[PDB]
Amino acid sequence: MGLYAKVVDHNEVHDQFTGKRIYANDYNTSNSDEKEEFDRHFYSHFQDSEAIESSVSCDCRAIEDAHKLGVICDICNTPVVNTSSRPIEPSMWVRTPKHVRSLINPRLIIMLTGYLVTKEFDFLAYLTDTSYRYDVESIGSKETRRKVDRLLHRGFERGLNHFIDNFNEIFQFLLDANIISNNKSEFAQFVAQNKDKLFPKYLPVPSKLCFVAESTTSGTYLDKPIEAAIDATLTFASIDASSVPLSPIKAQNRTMRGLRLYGQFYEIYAKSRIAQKPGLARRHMFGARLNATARAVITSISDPHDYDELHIPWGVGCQLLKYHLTNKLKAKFNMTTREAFSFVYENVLQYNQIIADLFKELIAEAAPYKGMGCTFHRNPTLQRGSTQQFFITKVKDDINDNSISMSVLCLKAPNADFDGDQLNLTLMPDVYLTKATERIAPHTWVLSIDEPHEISGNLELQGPVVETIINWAHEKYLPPLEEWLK
Amino acid sequence: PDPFLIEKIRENTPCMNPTLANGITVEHTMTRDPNTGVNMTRRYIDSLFDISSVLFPDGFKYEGNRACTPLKHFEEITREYNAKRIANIAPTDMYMIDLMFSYKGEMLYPRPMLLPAFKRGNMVTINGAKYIGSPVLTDVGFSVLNDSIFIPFRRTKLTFKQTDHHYMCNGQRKIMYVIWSQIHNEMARPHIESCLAHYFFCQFGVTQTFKQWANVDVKCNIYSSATEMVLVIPRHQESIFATRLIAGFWYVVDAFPMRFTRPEYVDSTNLWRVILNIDSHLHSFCNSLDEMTIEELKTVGVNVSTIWELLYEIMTSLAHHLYATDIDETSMYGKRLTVLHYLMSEFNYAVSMFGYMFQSRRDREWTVQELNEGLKRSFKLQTAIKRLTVDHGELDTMSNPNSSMLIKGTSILVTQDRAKTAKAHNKSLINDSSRIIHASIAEVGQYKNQPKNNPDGRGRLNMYTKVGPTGLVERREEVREIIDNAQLMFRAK
Amino acid sequence: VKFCVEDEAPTLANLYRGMSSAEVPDILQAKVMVRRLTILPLNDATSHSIVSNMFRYVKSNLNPAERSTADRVNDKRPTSFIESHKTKQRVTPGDIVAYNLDALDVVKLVHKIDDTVPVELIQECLDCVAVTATKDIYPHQILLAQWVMHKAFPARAFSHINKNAVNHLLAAAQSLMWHWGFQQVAVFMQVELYIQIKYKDVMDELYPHQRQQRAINGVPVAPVNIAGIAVQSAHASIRSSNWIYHGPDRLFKEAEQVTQNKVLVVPATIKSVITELVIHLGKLNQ
Amino acid sequence: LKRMMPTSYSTAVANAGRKAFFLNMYGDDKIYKPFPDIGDVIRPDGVIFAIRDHDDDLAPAEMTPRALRTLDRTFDRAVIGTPGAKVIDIDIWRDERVNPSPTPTGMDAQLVKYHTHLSSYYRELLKI
Amino acid sequence: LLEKIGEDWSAAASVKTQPFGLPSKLNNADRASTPGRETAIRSFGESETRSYNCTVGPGPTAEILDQTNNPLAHAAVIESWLTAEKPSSVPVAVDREKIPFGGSRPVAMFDHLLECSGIALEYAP
RNA sequence: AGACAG
DNA sequence: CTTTAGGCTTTTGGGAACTGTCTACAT
DNA sequence: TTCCCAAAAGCCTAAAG
Ligand SMILES: [Zn+2]
Repeated sequence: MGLYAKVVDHNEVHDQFTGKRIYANDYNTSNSDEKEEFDRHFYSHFQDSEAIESSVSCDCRAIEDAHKLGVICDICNTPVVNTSSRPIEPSMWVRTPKHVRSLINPRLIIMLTGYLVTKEFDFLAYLTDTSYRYDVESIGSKETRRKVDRLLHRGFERGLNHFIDNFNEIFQFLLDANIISNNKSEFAQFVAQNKDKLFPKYLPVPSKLCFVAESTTSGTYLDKPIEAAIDATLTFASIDASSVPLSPIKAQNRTMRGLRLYGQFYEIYAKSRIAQKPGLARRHMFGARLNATARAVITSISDPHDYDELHIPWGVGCQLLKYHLTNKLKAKFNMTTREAFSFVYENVLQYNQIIADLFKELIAEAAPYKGMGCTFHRNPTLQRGSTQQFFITKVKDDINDNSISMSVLCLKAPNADFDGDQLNLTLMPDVYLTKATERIAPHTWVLSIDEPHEISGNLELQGPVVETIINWAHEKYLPPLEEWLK
Repeated sequence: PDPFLIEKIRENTPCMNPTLANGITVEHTMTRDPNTGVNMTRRYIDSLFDISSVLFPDGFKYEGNRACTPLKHFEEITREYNAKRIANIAPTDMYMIDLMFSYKGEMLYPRPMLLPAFKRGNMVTINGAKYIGSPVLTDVGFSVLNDSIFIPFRRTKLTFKQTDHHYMCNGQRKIMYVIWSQIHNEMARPHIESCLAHYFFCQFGVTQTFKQWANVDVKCNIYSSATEMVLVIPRHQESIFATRLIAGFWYVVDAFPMRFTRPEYVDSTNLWRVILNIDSHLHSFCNSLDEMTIEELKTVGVNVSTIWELLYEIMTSLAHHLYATDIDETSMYGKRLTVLHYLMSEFNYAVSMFGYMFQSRRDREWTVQELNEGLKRSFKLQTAIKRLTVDHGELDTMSNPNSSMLIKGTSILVTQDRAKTAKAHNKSLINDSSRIIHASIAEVGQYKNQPKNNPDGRGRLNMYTKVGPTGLVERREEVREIIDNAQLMFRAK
Repeated sequence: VKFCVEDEAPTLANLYRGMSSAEVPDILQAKVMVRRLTILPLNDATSHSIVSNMFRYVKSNLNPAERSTADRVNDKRPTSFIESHKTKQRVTPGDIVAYNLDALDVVKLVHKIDDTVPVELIQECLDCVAVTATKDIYPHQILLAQWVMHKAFPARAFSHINKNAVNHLLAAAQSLMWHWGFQQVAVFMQVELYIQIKYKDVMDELYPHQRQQRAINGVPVAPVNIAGIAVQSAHASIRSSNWIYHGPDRLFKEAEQVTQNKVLVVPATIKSVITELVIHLGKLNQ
Repeated sequence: LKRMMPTSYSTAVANAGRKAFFLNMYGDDKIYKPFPDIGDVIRPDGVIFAIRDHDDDLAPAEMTPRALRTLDRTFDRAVIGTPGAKVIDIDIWRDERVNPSPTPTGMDAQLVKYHTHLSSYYRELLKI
Repeated sequence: LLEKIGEDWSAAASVKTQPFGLPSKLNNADRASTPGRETAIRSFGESETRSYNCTVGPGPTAEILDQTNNPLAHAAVIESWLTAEKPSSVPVAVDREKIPFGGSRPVAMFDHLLECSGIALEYAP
């Protein structure tokens, strides 16, 4: 049915939080205590380049225990949740100052920045805040100069409250003459349908995990886009951190400055930390760094076997089937789990009969299958046969064999040759996943995807076998038919 | 094996070059004179300071440099620096010198510095990591590229390109090449480019330029624009250089001429500068020629003594390399195997910047305190080393699982573009007339030795290459014969 | 101034402181014014112026740084952006899941510590856990359970496992203490909030690795056993507050400490019992 | 393949100070040996160092003689090389100007041994 | 003989996780601490997830990526491995009723970041 | 972003 | 006659293979 | 670095009050 974007009413999100709501307006900063509290709420800190030991902790690094789950820390008034499973919620909130009508939706700001903001002139800035300096004669363009002249002749008030209150007429004027000049129907319909959601009272400042500061020798590493966001929040702080209270015009100007900083931050972050080749959407949202996965050089078995048969070696079998071996050790022998891990890790680089028997019994207990179902990947993934299902059948007793006996027949489906190439192996942790992967099993690439009734050329026998068959069948071991009859 | 067989194999086998097999970087960096015990790096530093000494305020003599005692080396490496005597425990093969200046016979604070201290086989250890130092195959005085004459200076990396332009002579249209060169880095009505004749007219008057650089006169045969002003030249005193000047003049005038009202102002200088007023840039361009460039140009076959002589030679004698070049970018003969100029790029830049920012302040009296502050802010401990592992592409990481330095260690060459490596570029190396087959590879470099760095033969170094003093690639005569024939076939049509 | 611042640029540084930017300017202015213015012167111339111075101053302041070296802001340039920071976790989550599923049983772990433990004590401790799991777990309980159960369950896992696993391990440790004869400490296992010459010699023999100490006024001082300071920490934690006993009635009667008021009075000679428990653990381990 | 056996030289680096202390993996109850001597052979399970975080409150749990020999795969830091690999040499660096020595008494025998030999070597170099 | 002799095999039943829950790379000290490498191989890239989404329904592929991305799902997988009479041939690895979809860290981060901008991707009604 | 492996 | 719409030509900017290993990094 | 290719700018030409 599709997947479209929907404008979110920040007021509804603010009302549905129902927790500890702390606002960024009330950080006067300029002193150690408030700056440190702001750095605790913001600025996810990593003090040293070392692996942390707190699996479960509060916002503060004081409750290092994990049994205290859901306990509200008195220092922070925040419950203790798993660090890895920490909910991703807006770190702070920003409300309208005492002399500002409301806040403009950052999506609306970004949408209006594409058209209103121009190199020669900033239409949105001129329309919203008063402390904007411009020279009409300095406009080096003609279309922009005409747009500026028309806007000046129309004569709107340059206050944020006026812009918010009379947004309908201002937006209609922006539509009318030349100011956007394109996508008028869609943008007008969008404004007409979602008018109420474009001016929320409250605005969320994103999660602590969004912003990372890593302190180490030679300083504190940060990112570039985060900077913009920081400024935005700081701007709202400066709205209330004033010795002399600001006039309503100054408050509107500072609010617009903060909102523009937010819009620039979101635009830059979407362009850089999502859109780029390394990022979030194209790097983690569509697969990254599986668990229960191995990678090894493919050395195979030239023996009578099955095509859906794989031979994972001793070290790969021990590390990959770590918890299977732990379960077998605990079930059979009176061994604690610590002793199980010690035994398994101790006997990765060494051979014994017990763990080999455990592998054999695991593969046997995988009853309605040749072994343990798994997926095997060759890079780059071009064809259907680049990824194929196999069944693990035996860990190799030779510790020196860091090899993977994939079938000879399934070699041609990828471009796999035994010239020193490492391929990837993912262990299927479920029967449902094995049944799902059965659609990626090798018997799916037998029939050619480019010929109506022909078996794909990937099933052709390899070189040595074909040459053996030739030297056997095409031999003159009998006289011709006439001489044979006579 | 039969010892006599091995003896006969040795007799019937040409030996390699001990200059190249043991490490050419070793010879060009860590070789001591017998008369005085001084490394090649120390002598290079002295040469650089002696070149830059023209910019001293009459008394700031550069005495030289000494070798620092390991007592002082350790004391200087590990300083207090806010109550933390920080020391970096690592092999970090280095050695310390100290540069000493003198002012009116009295010593200043010596400035210590660190230097790589190459080992045999082009091997260094920096911060505990083993690096290989490869030479860079550089053009001696200037390179000729696809359509360009590329000349590097101590500061700038200039390129001389050319285009075509039209002018009317005796009422008939004629076409001449205009040679231009962008020099104002901030630079990056029809859009045109900074012609060399434009620089001539910006410095000297048009009539002055013509009289000084040719036996040609100017009025205001007849030369005129295409699509006002009239330049009349004596019927018999004509030259290609004068025609090129005319073409450049009309190239700069035809598109602009809203600032040309009275043609006599063309004989001035401020008008031309306005057309191009960064007099600091103009003065830097005028005094932008140094001794090393002059020596290299003399070696190549040019007689430059002033940058304007260089522009005249390019406009008249070296312009032949821009349209139909006798030499070719594809070859590798007549090239240097430079090591120091790329290793000490950081130090060269630091010395240049020190000299320029020291002369540009004032010409008044200099106090010892201010001189010491400038030396402290200019010549630090790791001036020439902070960027060795990140900014220099000639220092690679050693990953040789062999006892032989020839196969991977000592037989690596690096092209200039790959030598900088700060660009992080990929020219795709296919649509390039630079990477064409040439017989030079067979004598310089190793064909059939094709790493993914340079899949052609220029990536590695032929170990039998005849290289004379100062790292100039000489040509062995005998094989040259065969090589010559091969080259003809490579250009068979 | 513004312008210056613007111019310048701024740077870052500024921012550083915081602040914002705006404021610054104012402051510056104031310063210037114051310072310057015042112073110056014016016148013168010379011186210067014023313016210048213022311017220077403013420038210076603005620046400062320059001046112044540290505490400066540097914008790192980030084989992706989320995994661009080198900060890992010390423990694999699968190990923690395995330790949870392990600590969910008590009979096996208890027999791993001591084969000669009646199952009736285990059943009583589990029945008491069924009521005690509502309340909170306090540091002395965790410390004692870590001490008693390390031949079968790792100590550090107590800081990663869930609350039910900790309660079951407390039950197992209490059963082990009750069987061994240290009933007083066993009483202090499932609870709600509300060194002599011979001991020193034996503990030094059992724990030959002792913490070195600073020389006082130049003259070097003898080292102090780390087990001794651990015992002191446990003693202080137990004497920190008063307690309400939630455990087996038989153990409470055997403890020889009965109070009409619903308070668990700490015996005067409890540090000696803890020292005896640590000595027994040391003898069992080596 | 026996005729073609490559020789692999590897270096394992471990730091033990106030953060952690070496365990006992090559010595009995009487003799404490954190790592193999020069010319010694790594365990059948290639394990060296296995350093454990230093905590005083866990003294009667992770500092008993059995707990020092026993290696917990999680919560401990070992460096795992090829088993059966002969040790070529050992380089020891010691910061000797800390008044409270972080390593408790008893587990600094081979460390002090090799450090004394290296100190004599470098002192003789400096004297020359 | 050549280099690339092997010994770089990286089998890992479970990999240590960043504070922002996702498997990470191995630093030198933490990569030289396991018998054989314990790297989390990126066997599901864009091309691999393309092939999976097309050959198999997007459901199972999303389930695999949810088991990898969401730490709770991976913990459930390991718990199913450990708490089964047959560690091989587990009927269902993650009980989706107990652990619903949508808990994957990258997707939650993306949705929250969009919501901070005022937008959210949702299915058409 | 440089090299290497496929 | 004056004031904007329409379509063609310039200029600018994002983007350019997959997996794994290793290497670089304070003054 | 250099080639691809789309999207916004900018420009001459043309139609209605
Ligand atoms: Zn807290």
